[PDB]
Amino acid sequence: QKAPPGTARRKRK
Amino acid sequence: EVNKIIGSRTAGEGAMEYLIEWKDGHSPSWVPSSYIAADVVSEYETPWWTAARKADEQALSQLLEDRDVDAVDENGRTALLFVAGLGSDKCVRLLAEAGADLDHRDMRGGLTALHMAAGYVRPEVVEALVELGADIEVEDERGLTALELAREILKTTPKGNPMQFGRRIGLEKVINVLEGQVFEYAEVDEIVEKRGKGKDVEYLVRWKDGGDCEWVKGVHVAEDVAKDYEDGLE
Repeated sequence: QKAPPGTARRKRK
Repeated sequence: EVNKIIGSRTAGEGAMEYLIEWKDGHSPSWVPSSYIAADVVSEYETPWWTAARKADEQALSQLLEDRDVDAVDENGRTALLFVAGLGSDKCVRLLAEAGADLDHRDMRGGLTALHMAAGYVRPEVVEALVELGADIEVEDERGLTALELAREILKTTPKGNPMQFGRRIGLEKVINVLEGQVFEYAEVDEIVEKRGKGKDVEYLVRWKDGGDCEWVKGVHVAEDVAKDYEDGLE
C-alpha cells in the first residue's frame, strides 16, 4: 500500500 | 367501505398515512394509519417486508409505483437497511433510485445502512452506498463511524480456513474503500522536520495547496520525497 510519487496521507477536508 | 391500500406517505415523524381506494366508489383519499384496520394495513406492508428481508429486486421494483420507501419497522429500520445487511448492491441501487434516505438512522442501536454493510461485511454494497453519496461520518449509539466499526471487527475475525478467510478480505475491502474516503494523498511542497528514528520516522509536512504542516508517519509518505529530504541532510 505505497504512497503515490511526491505525496503523503492526510484527512479529507 | 374500504377496498385496498394503494400508497404510503410519511406524515409527522415515523407516523404513516395510506392512500385508500373505495368500494362505495369515490375518489381515493389519504388517511392516517392509526385510523385504519390492522390486517388491511398489514396486507399492504407484509408483501413489502418479506420482499426486503430476502432482497427480492423484481418484487421491490413493482411494489413501488406509489410507496413511501423509508417506511420503518419495530426497530426503526427502513427497507434499505435490510437489503444492505444482506449484501444486495442491486437492491440498494434500486431504492437509492427511489430516493430512499441513505443517511437514515434506526432506533435499536442507531445505525445506518453503511453500519449494516460494514457489520454484515458487504464491500460491493458499501462501494455503491458511497458512490451514491452516503455520509461516512455518521456515528451511532456506540459513537462509531462505519469505518471504526470495520476496524474493530477485523480485530476479532478468526484465522482458520478459507471460510474464515473471505471474511478477512471483506473487512479489508470495506476498511479500505472507507479509508479511500477519509484519506486523500495530496502532494507535498516541502518536508520541514524529521522526528522518530529509523522506520517509525515521522515527517513534518508542508502542503502545496495550503494550510498547516503536520506529522505524517514515515509509512504514509512517498519513498521518493522522503529520500529527497534525507539527502539534503547528508
